[PDB]
Amino acid sequence: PSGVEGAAFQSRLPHDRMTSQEAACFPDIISGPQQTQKVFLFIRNRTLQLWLDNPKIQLTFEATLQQLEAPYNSDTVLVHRVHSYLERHGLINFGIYKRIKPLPTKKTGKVIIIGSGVSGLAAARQLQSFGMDVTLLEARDRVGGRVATFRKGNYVADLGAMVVTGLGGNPMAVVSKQVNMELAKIKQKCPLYEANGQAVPKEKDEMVEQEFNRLLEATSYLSHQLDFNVLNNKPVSLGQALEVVIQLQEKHVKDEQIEHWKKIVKTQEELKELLNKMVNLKEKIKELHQQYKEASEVKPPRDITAEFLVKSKHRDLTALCKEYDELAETQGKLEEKLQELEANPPSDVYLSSRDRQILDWHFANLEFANATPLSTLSLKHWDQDDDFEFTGSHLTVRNGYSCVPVALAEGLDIKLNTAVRQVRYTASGCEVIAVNTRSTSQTFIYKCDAVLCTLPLGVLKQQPPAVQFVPPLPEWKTSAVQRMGFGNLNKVVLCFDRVFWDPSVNLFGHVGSTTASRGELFLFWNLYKAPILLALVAGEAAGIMENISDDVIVGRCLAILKGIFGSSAVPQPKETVVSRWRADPWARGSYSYVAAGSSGNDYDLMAQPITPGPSIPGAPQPIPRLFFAGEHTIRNYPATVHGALLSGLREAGRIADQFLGAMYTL
Amino acid sequence: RKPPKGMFLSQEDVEAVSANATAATTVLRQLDMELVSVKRQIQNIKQTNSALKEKLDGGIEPYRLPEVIQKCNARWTTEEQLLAVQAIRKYGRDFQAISDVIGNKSVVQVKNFFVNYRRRFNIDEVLQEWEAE
Amino acid sequence: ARTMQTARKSTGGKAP
Ligand SMILES: Cc1cc2nc3c(=O)[nH]c(=O)nc-3n(C[C@H](O)[C@H](O)[C@H](O)COP(=O)(O)OP(=O)(O)OC[C@H]3O[C@@H](n4cnc5c(N)ncnc54)[C@H](O)[C@@H]3O)c2cc1C
Repeated sequence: PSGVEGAAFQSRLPHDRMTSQEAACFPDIISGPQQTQKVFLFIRNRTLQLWLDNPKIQLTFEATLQQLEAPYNSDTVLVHRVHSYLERHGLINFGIYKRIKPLPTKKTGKVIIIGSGVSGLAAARQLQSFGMDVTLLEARDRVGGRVATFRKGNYVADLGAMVVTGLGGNPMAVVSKQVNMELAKIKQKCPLYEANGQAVPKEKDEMVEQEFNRLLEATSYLSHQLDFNVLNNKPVSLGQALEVVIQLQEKHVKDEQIEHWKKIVKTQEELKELLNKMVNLKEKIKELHQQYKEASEVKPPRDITAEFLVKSKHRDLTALCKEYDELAETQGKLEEKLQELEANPPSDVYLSSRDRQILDWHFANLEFANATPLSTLSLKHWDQDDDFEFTGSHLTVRNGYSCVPVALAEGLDIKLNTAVRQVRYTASGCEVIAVNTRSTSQTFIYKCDAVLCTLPLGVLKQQPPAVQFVPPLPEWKTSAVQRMGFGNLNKVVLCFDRVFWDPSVNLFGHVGSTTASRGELFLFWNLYKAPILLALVAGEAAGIMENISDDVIVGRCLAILKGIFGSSAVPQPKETVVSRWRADPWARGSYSYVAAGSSGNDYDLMAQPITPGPSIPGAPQPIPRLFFAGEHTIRNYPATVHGALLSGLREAGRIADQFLGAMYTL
Repeated sequence: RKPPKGMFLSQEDVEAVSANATAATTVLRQLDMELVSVKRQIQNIKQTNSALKEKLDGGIEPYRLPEVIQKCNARWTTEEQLLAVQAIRKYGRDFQAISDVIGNKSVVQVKNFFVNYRRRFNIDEVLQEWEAE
Repeated sequence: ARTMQTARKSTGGKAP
């Protein structure tokens, strides 16, 4: 899209309508006359445009109103409310801009941010930008969280986030104009290679893929038209519903085979009953011929009855010879109706062992995408966020993604090697208790008006807790934590001295032998400028290979690559790295998924702040104190970096509205 | 509204495979048995029919008789009149078969005999004696 | 979720 309407689209906003968030700050306008809405919407889209066209420098209200024209520049408070809503909620002046009016000299309010993943960093930058004292507590000795980036010599390779999923409407677009990121498009072509080491032939490839996507439509139709969402009091997972669909596709291969052969029997038995009428005229004729012959043995002259006997047996015998001739016709039809049906046999199988194993690779792809076995995914809801997909090519960050968290960390009080242990929030403030990860003994105490928690969902899930909430989190929050899924996927990075692969396909599949291994080393990535190949361990495999050495793992890697490229075209890798995200105690997993039994609404539960009870009984209701951000908190963009970043911006605007007040609602 | 084309997801079909654990593999092994039991039934009647098919070796062929071609004459020789009364006693009102027995007379010329010689050749009592039968 | 998919992006069940 283009113009001011493109700025609304690149801010994930409808250009022609007011969002629920805007109705909240501008209820005057949304209940007001359509013309003011159109005015409002224009200042909205125009200011977004202004910011978007130059995201490297702060967009002051002065600069905004300066470039507004009548009729719109005629109301300066509307333009001030709009610009301040936009700025408060991270739609403008987010990220890494040159601040025009340098930072307020003295700060207001103190925020503790747990974790410096991208969500934490995104809030900290906004909160500080808003004049608050923000400091971040980070258990690792680095920022980024699950944006991990291997670097050695000229080798770079992301073991966490790795792909910008398209720039259309993507906040990572703005960040990339603000930050050197080598964004390289990722080319669609992905050839699959069976366990033998040899291409799936275009023929199969395109049948299996299409049958896969038809199976997905089916599960969707099962869920949404047939309401097939509980079975034996448990919620149907996607993996289950795919089985029920395949089995009904196998029941139907047989159902149709059974009716086709039941058509051969219906005709092999009309032919039976007819070859019986015909065996019974060839003998009613065998004897009328005897009789006619004997009647002809009488030599003339014959009395008239003996003449009639010859004549009558003759008329009789040709009548039956018409009959037996009229049946060898009808015998000639049914005899051909049969290798009509015998020559058009219905489908023999639904899918062969070779088909299923390719259909497995598409399931390993859904298991990668959700970082979990399909048996855990919600059937109804696993893809509940598809409407929000960005447009455009996916991209890779050729200089390593870590380059982004690092850039975002610039300018910020970050305490590395500080492991939060207890979060204590009360009606009057919060204290966060943390230890130093090197010598646990060193104990730290941070007091603050509010804590922004960006702990990974897998951390929040630990039994027994890595982090104690005092007072404990209310049930509604802990249930959302226990309902929601936190998946797992891992990465094997292979560093060679030579490019032994197709240097112009970015990615290629490997088809696994068993269903049980469908995830193991199923996809390879050629993304980087040095000879680096990157392999994925998805599905149930991910959980398994964590208990297997690097060597056994890089072994199975080189095996695949040998089998696929030539035992001898595949050198030894000069460096190898295997991720283990479920074992990483600051992740405890990779990213979240809509578990069977969960919905996208659990994501919203996760983002609701906590309000502590009153200290003094009978005292007015507090202020909320415990805020949550992070990938697992953003329903419309889960499991991603951009979703994490967006959730940081969300909380920063929500905290600041709380503790700095929202002057832009009147 | 409808499934993808070719997927067979009736309402009824789904519970039949979900009603218990192996209700899937049960109903599909039911069908595998129904397939063999109809397959050998085919081969059974393919073999039965192959035996009847052999019994008809030769067709009629040794038992056919060549065509009497004679122009359908107008006048009734005493012989043909008597050929007729026997054909009527035998065939009742099959003016056709009567016409092939008496060879030289059209299926009409038959009809016209019935009424012309009605008195003389007692065709009522031939026709009623024909129905006893 | 499905939005994560780069290689061989699935399509069934997705609104076209
Ligand atoms: C293998 C893998 C590949 C991925 N690929 C992609 C991709 O291609 N594209 C994409 O868009 N997304 C991708 N993601 C997802 C993306 O990395 C995450 O969604 C996002 O980075 C998470 O950010 P966050 O700020 O919510 O949490 P995190 O980045 O995990 O940040 C949480 C922080 O909390 C810290 N912490 C944990 N426990 C404590 C504690 N007790 N005290 C203090 N600090 C603590 C952690 O060290 C961490 O720094 C991938 C994820 C994985 C695992």
